[PDB]
Amino acid sequence: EPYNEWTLELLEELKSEAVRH
Repeated sequence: EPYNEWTLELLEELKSEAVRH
């Protein structure tokens, strides 16, 4: 489950955007 840390941290950038808007 190496991708899990890649996608999770990847969405962390989407949450900031959602949190940004």
